[PDB]
Amino acid sequence: IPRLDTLILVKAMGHRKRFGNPFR
Amino acid sequence: LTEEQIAEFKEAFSLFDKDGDGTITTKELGTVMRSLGQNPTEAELQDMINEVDADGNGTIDFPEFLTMMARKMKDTDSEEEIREAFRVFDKDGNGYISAAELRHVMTNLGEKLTDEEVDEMIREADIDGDGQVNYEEFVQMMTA
Ligand SMILES: [Ca+2]
Ligand SMILES: [Ca+2]
Ligand SMILES: [Ca+2]
Ligand SMILES: [Ca+2]
Repeated sequence: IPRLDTLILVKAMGHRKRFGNPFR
Repeated sequence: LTEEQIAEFKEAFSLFDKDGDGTITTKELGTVMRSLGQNPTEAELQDMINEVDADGNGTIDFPEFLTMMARKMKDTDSEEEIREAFRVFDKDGNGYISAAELRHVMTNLGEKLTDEEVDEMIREADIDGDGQVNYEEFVQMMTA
């Protein structure tokens, strides 16, 4: 199973409309 | 710290905090997990809460949520982290992320993408132009 933070990481990518680390 | 950042974290938290009472419960987590195709057991869901539950009271509040994010921003690069992320998309697990899977995952995570946005997102990572994103292409986008 995935971690909660992994779900937030994926959401952020969707938010940026691009694959790849959405933070750094 | 910017206003747009806070707003983003607020909506991420809101996705899980269904009744808006300021806390995320194992029950609420379960709802979002199920909608994404996953099927965790109660023990697994409680385990997910416990790792982020700093004050150990049984639920996740905003500060704990924010702290989790800060820690996640430190390291998103392992292999297991990237593999974990890729596995969320690859619903059926055949090794590639299709436009249909990307759209489904993003919708249930509260992100509205236009058909055109879905295609472009896939295209940017599609290194071999086959119209999908395999692990390798996924990793290459993350690890850079
Ligand atoms: Ca709640
Ligand atoms: Ca707590
Ligand atoms: Ca697939
Ligand atoms: Ca490909």
